[PDB]
Amino acid sequence: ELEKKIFISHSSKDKIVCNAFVELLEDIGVSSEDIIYTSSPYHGIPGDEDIFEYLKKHLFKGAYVFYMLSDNYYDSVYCLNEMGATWVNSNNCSTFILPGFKGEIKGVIDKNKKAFSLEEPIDLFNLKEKILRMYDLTLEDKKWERIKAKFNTKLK
Amino acid sequence: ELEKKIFISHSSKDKIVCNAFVELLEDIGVSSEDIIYTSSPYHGIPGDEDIFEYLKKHLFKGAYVFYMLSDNYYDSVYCLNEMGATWVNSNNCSTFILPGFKGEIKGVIDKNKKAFSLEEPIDLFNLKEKILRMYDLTLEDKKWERIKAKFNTKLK
Amino acid sequence: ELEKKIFISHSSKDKIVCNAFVELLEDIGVSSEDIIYTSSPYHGIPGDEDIFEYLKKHLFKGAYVFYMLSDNYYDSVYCLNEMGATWVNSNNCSTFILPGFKGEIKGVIDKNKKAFSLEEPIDLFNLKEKILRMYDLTLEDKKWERIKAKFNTKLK
Amino acid sequence: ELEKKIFISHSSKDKIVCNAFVELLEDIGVSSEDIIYTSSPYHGIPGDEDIFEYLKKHLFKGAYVFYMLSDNYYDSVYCLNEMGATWVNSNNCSTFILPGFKGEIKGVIDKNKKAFSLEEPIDLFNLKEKILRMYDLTLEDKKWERIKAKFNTKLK
Amino acid sequence: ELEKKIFISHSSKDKIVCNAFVELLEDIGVSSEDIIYTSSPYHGIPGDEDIFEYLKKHLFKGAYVFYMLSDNYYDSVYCLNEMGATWVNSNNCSTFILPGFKGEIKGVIDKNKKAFSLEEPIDLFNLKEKILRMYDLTLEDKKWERIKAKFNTKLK
Amino acid sequence: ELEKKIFISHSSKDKIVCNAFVELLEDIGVSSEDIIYTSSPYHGIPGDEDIFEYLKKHLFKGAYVFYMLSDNYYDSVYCLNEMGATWVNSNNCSTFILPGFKGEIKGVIDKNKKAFSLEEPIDLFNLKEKILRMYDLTLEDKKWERIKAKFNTKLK
Amino acid sequence: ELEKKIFISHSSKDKIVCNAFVELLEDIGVSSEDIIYTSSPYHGIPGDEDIFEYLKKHLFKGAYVFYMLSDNYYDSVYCLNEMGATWVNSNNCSTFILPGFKGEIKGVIDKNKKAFSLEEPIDLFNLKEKILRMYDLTLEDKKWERIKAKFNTKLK
Amino acid sequence: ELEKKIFISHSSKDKIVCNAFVELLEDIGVSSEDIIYTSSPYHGIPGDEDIFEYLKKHLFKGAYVFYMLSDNYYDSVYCLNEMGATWVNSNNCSTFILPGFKGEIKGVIDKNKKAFSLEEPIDLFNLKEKILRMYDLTLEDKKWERIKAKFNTKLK
Amino acid sequence: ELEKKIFISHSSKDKIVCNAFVELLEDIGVSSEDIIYTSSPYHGIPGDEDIFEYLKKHLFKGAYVFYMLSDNYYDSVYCLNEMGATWVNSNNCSTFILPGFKGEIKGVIDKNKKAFSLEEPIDLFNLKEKILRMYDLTLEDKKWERIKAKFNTKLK
Amino acid sequence: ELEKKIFISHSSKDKIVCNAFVELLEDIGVSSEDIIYTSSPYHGIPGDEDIFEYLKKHLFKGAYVFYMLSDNYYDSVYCLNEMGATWVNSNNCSTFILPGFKGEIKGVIDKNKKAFSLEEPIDLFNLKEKILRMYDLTLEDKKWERIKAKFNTKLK
Repeated sequence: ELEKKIFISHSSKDKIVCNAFVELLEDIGVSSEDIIYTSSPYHGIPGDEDIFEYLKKHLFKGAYVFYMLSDNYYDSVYCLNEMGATWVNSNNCSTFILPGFKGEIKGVIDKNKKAFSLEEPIDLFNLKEKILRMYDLTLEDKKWERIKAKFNTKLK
Repeated sequence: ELEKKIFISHSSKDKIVCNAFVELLEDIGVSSEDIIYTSSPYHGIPGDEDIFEYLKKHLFKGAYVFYMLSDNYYDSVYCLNEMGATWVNSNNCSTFILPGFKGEIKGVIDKNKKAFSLEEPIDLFNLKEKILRMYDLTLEDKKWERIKAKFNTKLK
Repeated sequence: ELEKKIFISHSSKDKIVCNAFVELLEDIGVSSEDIIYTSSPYHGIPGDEDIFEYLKKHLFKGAYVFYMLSDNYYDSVYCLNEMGATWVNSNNCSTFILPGFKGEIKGVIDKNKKAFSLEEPIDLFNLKEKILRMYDLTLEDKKWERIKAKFNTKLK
Repeated sequence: ELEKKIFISHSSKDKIVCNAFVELLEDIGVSSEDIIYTSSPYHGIPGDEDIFEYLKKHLFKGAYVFYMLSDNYYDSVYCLNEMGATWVNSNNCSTFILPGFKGEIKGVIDKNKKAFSLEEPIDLFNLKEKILRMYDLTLEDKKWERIKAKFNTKLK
Repeated sequence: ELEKKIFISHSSKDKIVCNAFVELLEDIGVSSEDIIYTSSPYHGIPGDEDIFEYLKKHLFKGAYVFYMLSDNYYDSVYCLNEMGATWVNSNNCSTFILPGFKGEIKGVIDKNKKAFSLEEPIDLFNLKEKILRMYDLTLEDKKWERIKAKFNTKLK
Repeated sequence: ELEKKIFISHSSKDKIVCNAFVELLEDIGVSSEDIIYTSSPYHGIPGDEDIFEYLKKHLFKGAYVFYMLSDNYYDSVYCLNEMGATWVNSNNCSTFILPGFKGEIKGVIDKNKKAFSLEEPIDLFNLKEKILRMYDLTLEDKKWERIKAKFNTKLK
Repeated sequence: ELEKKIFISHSSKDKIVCNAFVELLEDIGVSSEDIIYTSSPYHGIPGDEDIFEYLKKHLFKGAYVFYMLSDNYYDSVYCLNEMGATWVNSNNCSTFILPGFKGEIKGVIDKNKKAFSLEEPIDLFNLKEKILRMYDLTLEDKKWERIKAKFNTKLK
Repeated sequence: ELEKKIFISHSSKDKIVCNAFVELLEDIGVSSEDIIYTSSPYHGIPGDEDIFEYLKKHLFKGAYVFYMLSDNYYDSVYCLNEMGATWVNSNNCSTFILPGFKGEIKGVIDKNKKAFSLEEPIDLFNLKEKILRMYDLTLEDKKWERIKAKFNTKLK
Repeated sequence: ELEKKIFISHSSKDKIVCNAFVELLEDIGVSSEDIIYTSSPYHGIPGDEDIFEYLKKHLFKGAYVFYMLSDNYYDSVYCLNEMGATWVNSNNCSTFILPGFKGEIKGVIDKNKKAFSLEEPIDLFNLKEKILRMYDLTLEDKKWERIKAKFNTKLK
Repeated sequence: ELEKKIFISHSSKDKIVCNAFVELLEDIGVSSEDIIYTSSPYHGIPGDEDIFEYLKKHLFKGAYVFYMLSDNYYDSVYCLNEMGATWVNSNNCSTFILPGFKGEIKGVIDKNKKAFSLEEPIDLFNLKEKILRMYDLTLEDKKWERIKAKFNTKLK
């Protein structure tokens, strides 16, 4: 049912990079309602709602999970619980290596899967093509340079 | 399907105590084929079978999970992934406190549930009654004293 | 009986923010005879009445309670007694984090329920939508900007 | 329904005095299945049950609450929520000043009700007479001296 | 011809506020191919083109003009030349008082036409309604409370 | 006549352990007036009474005797005279090996009769069954796990 | 009458090996109430009973006697009187060489009868088959390997 | 074509353990013309033949590989080349941890596939059942005990 | 005649940036023969050839001249002479601000012509489009994301 | 199927020299979509693909393989597995001795096949001629001098 959503599994200590990533996803043309990002007031959890039950519903109905791996991802319990919850159900997933992560991919995640980096223009081009293939969208060159500049200046 | 099995989540650094615990169950009348303790040659994963897929089959089919909580259950990625896998599926659960766990319950595990201790005679009596109610068995007092003595000497 | 009334639980040291909040509630179109705010001469306890008997009569009848959670709310015996009363009675409840509060939600109040903030414009929009849905009201954009500006000026 | 049961409200930092008090309660002739002392393995919450739901049901049903007033009863949130819970429901109550407490009775508890001390023999005689009258029991003098000696030895 | 293209007359020392204003114009839904903001690489003069003939053609063709007046708009020969060209050609005009400008509207621009302030929620609401009516657009409140927050954060 | 009484022969140097033993009986359901223990103020000899005539009369009438055998029972004259009186009168008797005794059962006591240990849980279960069958009593497990814990902690 | 009961003749010094052998007998499926192992509390002599009269009655009624021949068996009187009592009555008997016994069989037990050593897998298989034939039981291979490993670990 | 053979990858420094393992395989009923153990004159490379072309043909045509993993297995280049050759060809394979190998699996062989240890009787029972199911053979319990004794003597 | 040939006018103290620029031009698909960059052994002046006459033969016949403007370009005597030689003949021209040039354009170069900066992705996109328009070439994205990366890594 | 592709086996510690060699391969005329160099983002494994199955398919389909033999090529397990895969599959092979390697050619690759050096002009000429004959290309000396200088500078 919810296969079209994008559950961005992350840590709260990676706020800025994940914010920039979500903003780029919006810029390419992803509807702002399809990103279940629980660290932004505009995609977070509705008020007067159960947090964990709200997450469980989305994970159970099937959501494209995004592991934004980093050191803090493996230092937080809830992130590993989410990894297990998406492993057992066999939800569509994808790994994203945040800058500065030189560690080992532990846990029950598929360790023999190629991860997406976010460090050089070719990486961003590959990610853009991935998203456009996923949601069947279209983007033009001038816009792509503008978005790339925005993302790069956000990280800096 | 596999609602009558027991999945003893644990850390391999707590091999001794858990061992005794599982043995206790077999004394009360739990068939040795129900426990899926994966740190004993007689209950572990059969040879030439994928480990993680084998565990996932049982967790997905609805094994009655036991959380053998301790300072090591929160310092192992696979145990937290197991916690997450049981959380999102709504598997029947039950907490257990290993001796010396003077700490806080974290993660998505129900923090307001009542845990079972394994220190005093009343604790073991309550656990025995729990298991007897679960599997619909009967026991005699003399057997119970023998089993309790065995368990206590094993822990020491 | 008193299901449609609002019992604004608060600490007397947060008078200004609660005054602005209740004034905004009235502005949106909530009749001033429903709000029960015992730090204002116009909603407080009538004269020649028993304070605690009046408050208990209102709570026991099912007043929709709002928790003005802040640092002074958890340093006031009477406020915690109101929290316990509404907890046991199972009254409809809603949490509101006053500006500047970054603590932990202790007590028997549901800790996994999402709280309403009062900092960004989106929080006030969500609060306005909640109130309009609750009381079946309507509002116009111009009035909304005027009310928001009034609230911001009051807090400033 | 639960008028006869005794709900011993207390703080977890007053375990020794409350243990002596509850043991004396049992000695006088009160069956241990009525006391709902929560810091005792033989009176606490059954395993696999919700803590707060259990306590809330017991209070809502009309348990005869006892206040163990001390310097820690007014430095513990949950105790004050219990106070408010028993205040709003109008449950039968009774104050008990633990030894060493010389403070002021705050909160919504009746401040003009006479409290029970636990220091001198006349206080224990009055408490014993209260319990015997409440539960319609009988006692003999020799047993009373033995119980008093046991209590005083426990406190020392 | 170029009647639907916004020409943004401004000084080069007020580039931050004009950048925020143009970004808001784009957010409401104004195509980036219309705004002519010669202090931005994505809206400025194409390379290998005459700087002044380009603006001369754009003004002569009838571009809607926005006067971003401030203390620098009256200290720049080129800005006053654009004002004169707009006055002589009788192009559609709209005034805009940048924050901090509390002076007289000199020159040949209509001193009786009402200006558009940008320093309060009602002003931004009026500007948004003006633009939506101008280009026959549509906007939703949930997006508006985010766009306004973006603008305020930029100006702050 | 006094067959229903119990005469606990012992040595004062074993005051502690013997004490606990007597209390255990009192918990099982033994009337406190049927235990003639001459080292506790509540069972000892009355005042203004001959110390030795009391014991002589009680032994003559046929009190059941429990030999608390230890290294001090064989280093105290009076204990040996009590053993001789029991032997000559042929009163019902039972041996009890206190923790620590590893010597030989000397004297005129029947050396072939099996003793009663008080070390392991099975020994306490056998003692409980003996007392229950002797005095025609009844007990419940939930209270036995508490009585045994009391005994063990007192001896500890 | 008691021909279905086992009587394990042995010396108290050879305790560990006999304990392991009795446990092996119990796991094979022999009721724990048939083995008469006086060095174990769970099969020993009931309290307040004549030791020698009890053993004499059990041997007179009839019982298989397993001679745990060893060096200490021929250095203890009571073992030799047990052997003589078995011989005179024509009780069914079996021999069981304990590890390390490289001496000569003496006394009145048939010196030509074949004994049951226990120091290799084949001996344990033969013993298991003998016991199964005796009591008409059934065993499975996996359980047999588990029991063999347990016994070997205990002897080690 | 040669899928019924058993290619036994190993290192020449593990001659004794692999010799015992191959002898056990033959004893269970595996024809000596199937095993291709290189370090034995009765299963080695026939004379006047290319050393490597023979193994190349056997691996290419299909052969059940037996990774006899150990420390010396990861210091021999040829062993790693055989590992790669069987990996790319998709050859049926199994893993066997030799005694004393405390390391971790590396290379391109499934690290999540369960292996067959050879330490305890249950491991040998599992291996025996595996082989019997593989080649559709039969065995007798006494024969199995003799074979296990021989293997243990060889390994000792 | 030589209108196709490019004539990169520069200063020898801007060697690195001009080298990177020429390499980018070559990568896009400009024949290495066309560029008349004189600071490279591969495009410079042949041997045994007059320098100034060789440059004049190209400037006179017509050649797209690129002005790599910088502080050093206005600090040399030959660069200004090339500027005048291309001004008098009216050869096709193009300006290029090398990074760090914050000065004012002087001389007889058209000072109202928009110049190509090289700092940000949009500038390089515009340059690429200009060159593709010039020489009628085609370039794919995956190649551009690599050529651009080469350029920035060289300039860094 | 993949006879016209190049697979470049190497260690990850010799990435600089292999990068220079691959750049030279592209310079000579080899299309960039034929070199499979997994240490470069532009030739590596596409994202969201199995790392090992991709190389397995490429090798199984018959990719021309170059062995970047060196000291680090014999300390890597994966390289020795690719060597075995090529040996068993009989893929076309070519050796390349990286600078500084003065050891023995072990493994299962032809030790009597002459290798290719990369340290003197004649070696690079031979490599260039080999590649040109392989792919049926053409090159000019004026370009060859620049390519050789580039390679030498890169290695320097």
